Amino acid sequence: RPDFCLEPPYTGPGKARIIRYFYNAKAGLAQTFVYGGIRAKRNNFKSAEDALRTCGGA
Repeated sequence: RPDFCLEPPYTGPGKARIIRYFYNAKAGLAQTFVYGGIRAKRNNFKSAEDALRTCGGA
């Protein structure tokens, strides 16, 4: 699994409030979180399906 998949979601320093997805490795599912609009970490997807294709495991 890529190493970023187990990291907590990162809102970042931006003031926006955009709904993104992170892979929740303990649930084995994607979950939504509020993203501030700049300086994303890599556990940050536009869709559940992208989070699972990247992070869901072989």
